[PDB]
Amino acid sequence: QEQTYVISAPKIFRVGASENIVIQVYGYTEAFDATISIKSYPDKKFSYSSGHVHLSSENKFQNSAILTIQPKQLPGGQNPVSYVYLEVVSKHFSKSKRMPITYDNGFLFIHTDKPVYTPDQSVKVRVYSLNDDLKPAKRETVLTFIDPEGSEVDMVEEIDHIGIISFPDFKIPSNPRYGMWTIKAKYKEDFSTTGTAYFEVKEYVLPHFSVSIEPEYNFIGYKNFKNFEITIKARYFYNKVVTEADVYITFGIREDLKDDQKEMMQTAMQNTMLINGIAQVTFDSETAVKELSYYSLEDLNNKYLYIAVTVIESTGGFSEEAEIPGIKYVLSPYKLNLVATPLFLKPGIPYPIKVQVKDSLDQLVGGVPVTLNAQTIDVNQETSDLDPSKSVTRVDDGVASFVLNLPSGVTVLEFNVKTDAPDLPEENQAREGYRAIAYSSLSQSYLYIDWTDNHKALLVGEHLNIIVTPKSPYIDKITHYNYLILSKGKIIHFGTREKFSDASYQSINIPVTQNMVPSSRLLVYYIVTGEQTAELVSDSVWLNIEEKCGNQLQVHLSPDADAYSPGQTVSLNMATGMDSWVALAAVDSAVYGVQRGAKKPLERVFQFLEKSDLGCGAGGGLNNANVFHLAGLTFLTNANADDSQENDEPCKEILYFPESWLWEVHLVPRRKQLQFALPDSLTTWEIQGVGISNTGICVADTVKAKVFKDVFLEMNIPYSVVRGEQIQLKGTVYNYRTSGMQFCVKMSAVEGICTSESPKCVRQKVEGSSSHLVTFTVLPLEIGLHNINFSLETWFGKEILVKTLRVVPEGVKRESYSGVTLDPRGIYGTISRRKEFPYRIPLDLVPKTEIKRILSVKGLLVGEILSAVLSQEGINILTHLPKGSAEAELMSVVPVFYVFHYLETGNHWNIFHSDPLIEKQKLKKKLKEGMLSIMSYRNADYSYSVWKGGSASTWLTAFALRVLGQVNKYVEQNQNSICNSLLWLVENYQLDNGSFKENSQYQPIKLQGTLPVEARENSLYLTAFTVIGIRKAFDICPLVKIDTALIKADNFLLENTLPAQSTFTLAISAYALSLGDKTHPQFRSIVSALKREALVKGNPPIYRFWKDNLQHKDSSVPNTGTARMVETTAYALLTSLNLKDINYVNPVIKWLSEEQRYGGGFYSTQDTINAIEGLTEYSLLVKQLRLSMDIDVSYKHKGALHNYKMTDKNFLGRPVEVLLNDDLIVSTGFGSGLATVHVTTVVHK
Amino acid sequence: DSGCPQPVPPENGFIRNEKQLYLVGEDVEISCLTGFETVGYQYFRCLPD
Ligand SMILES: *[C@@H]1O[C@H](CO)[C@@H](O[C@@H]2O[C@H](CO)[C@@H](O)[C@H](O)[C@H]2NC(C)=O)[C@H](O)[C@H]1NC(C)=O
Repeated sequence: QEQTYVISAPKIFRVGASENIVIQVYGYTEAFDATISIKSYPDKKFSYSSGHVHLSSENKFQNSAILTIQPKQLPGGQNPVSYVYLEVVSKHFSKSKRMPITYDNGFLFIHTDKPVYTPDQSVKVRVYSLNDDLKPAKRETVLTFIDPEGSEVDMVEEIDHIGIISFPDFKIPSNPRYGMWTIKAKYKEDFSTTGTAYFEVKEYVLPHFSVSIEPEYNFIGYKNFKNFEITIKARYFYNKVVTEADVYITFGIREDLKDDQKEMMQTAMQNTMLINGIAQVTFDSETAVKELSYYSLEDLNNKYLYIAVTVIESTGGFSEEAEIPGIKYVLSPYKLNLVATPLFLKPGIPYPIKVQVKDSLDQLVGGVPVTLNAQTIDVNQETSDLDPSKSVTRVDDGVASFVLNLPSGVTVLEFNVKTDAPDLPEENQAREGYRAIAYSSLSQSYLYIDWTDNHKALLVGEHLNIIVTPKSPYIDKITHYNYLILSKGKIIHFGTREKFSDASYQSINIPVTQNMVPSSRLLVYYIVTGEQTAELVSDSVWLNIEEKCGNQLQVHLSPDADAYSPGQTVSLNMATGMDSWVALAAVDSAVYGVQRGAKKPLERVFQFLEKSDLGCGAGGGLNNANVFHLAGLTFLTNANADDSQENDEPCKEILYFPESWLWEVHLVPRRKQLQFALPDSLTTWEIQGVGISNTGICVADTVKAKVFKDVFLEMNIPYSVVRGEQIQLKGTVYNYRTSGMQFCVKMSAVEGICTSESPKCVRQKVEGSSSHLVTFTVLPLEIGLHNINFSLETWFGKEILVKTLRVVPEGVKRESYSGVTLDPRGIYGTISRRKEFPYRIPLDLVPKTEIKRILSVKGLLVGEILSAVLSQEGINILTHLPKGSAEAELMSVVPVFYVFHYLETGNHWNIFHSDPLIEKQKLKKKLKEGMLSIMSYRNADYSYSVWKGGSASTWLTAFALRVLGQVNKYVEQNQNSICNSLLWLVENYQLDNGSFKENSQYQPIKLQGTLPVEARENSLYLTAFTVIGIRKAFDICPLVKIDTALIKADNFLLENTLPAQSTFTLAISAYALSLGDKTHPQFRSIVSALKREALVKGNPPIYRFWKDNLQHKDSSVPNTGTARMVETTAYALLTSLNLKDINYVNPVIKWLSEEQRYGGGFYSTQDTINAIEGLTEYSLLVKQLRLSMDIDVSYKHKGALHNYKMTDKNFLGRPVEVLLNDDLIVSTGFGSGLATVHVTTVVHK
Repeated sequence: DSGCPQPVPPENGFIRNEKQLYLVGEDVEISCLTGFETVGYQYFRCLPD
């Protein structure tokens, strides 16, 4: 087994990725070539890519092929290709392996300018767009906006030219649902990559200062259950301590970090003073619990503490509050888990272990002692216990570290790690047992690396140097080892490392190239041929590469200042090592303060980019195969190993006053300096920008810039004021001068507001370094937005500030909903392609308010579609079994008719080229011949008989009426004859309790007719069939007395189907009623019985059908039992199609397409005709539901409003606010499918 | 998937499109039995809870 090979490839091929596939062969000498290729699966017919690779001693017999699955060459369509063949071919071997492929190619980083918004705002949003390579993707992209109820609200799509996709600013709808909105971003057409982002809509106001609540621990244990200690601090958003606030503490019980409202406390309800930015608080939890509650002990308290805090600035009008939503009471305060720990042993080599001590609130505990018990087995269960080591955690990471110089014979380590904080008992000291296992080589042949498990990350462009040692019985064969370096899923480097004459192997002296800067991975391997048997030997390791960007875009305010004045002209210099695009944004730090529990837009961007790593853990594995799998690789080899045993499991091991501005995109040709004026808002502004280059994305260092002034005013105007109400409006002026001085603010307001002050004032002096409360009492007369200035005319001159009051109507905000399903084909019956909604006015409108109105159209999708079709046997059913006696002519032709109509569905002339096209004229001819034949059998009295002299048959006449009901779709039968036949059949045989009892016809021709359950009340069958025939005739011969006889027969058939009898009767009766009243209550009750009798395969039904009479017996050929089965199922199908219950019909159609009982039925005419009728009606209803509707909505008197091009793609137009006060008429073209549209009307009372 | 199970329709009403499961944000149009008319907003809508 000398001649061997490895081909190694990513565990999954990403669609359109450039994938680097590397081959090594062993024991060849003659220079030879191979091709590596990617081919369609399973057929291997289509080569997606191929690469010729020459292999020689010159190459040390190693090469790679670079191969890419171009997205358009995949067949696509309904079914994505799941799997693909990787192939190798050479003079010496060929093998192919089924790779999975995945379309998750690239990243979609949604950036919204802010984390939260109010109503009456617009969310400026853009997306950064990258391949699996960090290059700009340049892919057209769609944003999907989703409301807090999960309704899709808009799709907007943009062409990427840059890797930056500046979407249109999404105006918040004229009535938003409150809470967390969602945006989902997808590349169009051909990738699964799905970005997601959120924002909350709330009636917020910008907080004036941050309040920070700072518990010592997010838990309370034995130490703190007696008493806990908790700091509070506050700072104005210009980063200065809040000088004075009245602090009120509001403790509560808690039980759930997620959500609860457990009993709020009423004891130790401390009111206290914050000074110089800080208040210190303590809580004797034991005292408070024992005093207030029926709880009295921590044993009763595997639970949580709630606290809310509110603080009032002691000399001003701004007051702010915050909470801690839970501090965990638990006897075990910590939890423990391993980090970066392989669980795979390198025997004799030192085995380091790192273990993290974590809070019950998922946070790092910091400094804690730990001891590690260890037990080892080397060979033949020879068992030895090691001395228990002890350590302490790192004070920041909470990570304790250990190392064991395990025996060179060690085969497994089982070790128990327990927290060693002496103050906790062992039942409360977080403790865990683990097992670590040797590489389990077959030939005692191993590969180890000297990697010192470095806690510090590698520094870009340094020469890494890792020493590697194979050990084996056959080391003098090995001669070299190979290595692979993995970044994301991709083999970015490969090579080989020769044995020195020293019997020492070249180390991995390599630069950590810039493509490695996301934490990367290394795998090393060799094949040794052994005595005669080859073994693949391999090992792998994790390599953290310190997160340095490629661009390293450095951006700084060149006029560096501690704080700028409001409106200060500033020069912001952006410098880059190379030509780069940049996106810039500015957001007020107070907006991050708005969100109770904030987060930044692009935190953790790099760990998100690292999600593309297919491997997991620190490296190693139970085997060569497991080493490759956990490295995220796979391999083809003849060296007696394969990946296939191992599952694709999801491995989870742990390793002017704007609110925002500067929202801009620019080219930085290596350097550009942009000057602009800051806003008038005296706050710290968090300025951020993102460089985008071929090297990849780099989020710049965030710039925080303070806007500050020695003196200013701010006013606590709420988000909105109730109209027509006198209000108290509070503010405070802040003095940062060294000294006090006389200040006044002269307010000035529009006449839409009145105030008792009627503004020049006393001009109070604020003392230095202090704030003075200012309050005005005002009533707003008028709704909407109203301007009010304030001039802080103070020292030697004026000052200016401007604000807009928002005024909301009194009483209640109220709403109504109305809507319809538009139905231009009457799929539900009533054609409903037009509707109108009046300008309705409520009985108690708040007199000056105006009704807001919002229309909301919604598409309705077809869902699943089934390609149930006839074979080329349709041609045999045209030429079908010889016309002649027994009315073998009727048996031949009536299928010709039904085939006619099936083909008339249309597909089977446009597309049928796969098969021989049925000649239109030939089909027509055969149709005509059958029409003449069927006429020939008509009775003179417009009855029918098979025998010329036979009796009238009401049954066969109804069958005639059905068929002749079908024919009219292309060739009408002379309706006079039909009407005469109907009159004969009803007038002769309409009994008044049941109807159409069959005349003394000698027999039913068993293949032409069928066997109903004649043992009981065959009048039920006869009534059903006659009804159905009449239904098919009536549209061509509408007659009032025929209508009446229909009513009678339907009534009898219903009332006599209340007992279930046999399910064939129930199904055919249900179908008859489905032709009648689709919606009668007892009709529906029969349907609910039938749907109970339906057998199903699979919990979600894959197939649904009905059996009776022990038809569960096997039958190799169609028979009368299968005839009954197929008939009753076809009637249930037709009933369900009358219900248009496609989600119910689909598994019935799939069942019917099986042709279980192959040939079907008895192969009777009846079963065949009902089956084809059902298939045609299904394909019809399917193409009816295909949505296409240009719904144009307009006012009655006023103009058009909107014109939704409702399509399977554009299936959901955005909500439109109905501005104008008029009746609304909604309309559509004939179009196709179904849709529904709703207007909501919003009003005040 | 924690969607919505089928709601019981009001008296004399029925579901146009009876299913085992309805999607989040999906609305189900009720309709009234043969003798009856719908009055009010004939759509229920599946909430995320
Ligand atoms: C608030 O201050 C602004 C700024 O001065 C006022 O707007 C100015 O109004 C005068 C006329 O009175 C115009 O000539 C200026 O051009 C306006 N300034 C602009 C447009 O920037 C506004 O009227 C004041 N509102 C009050 C006092 O209620």
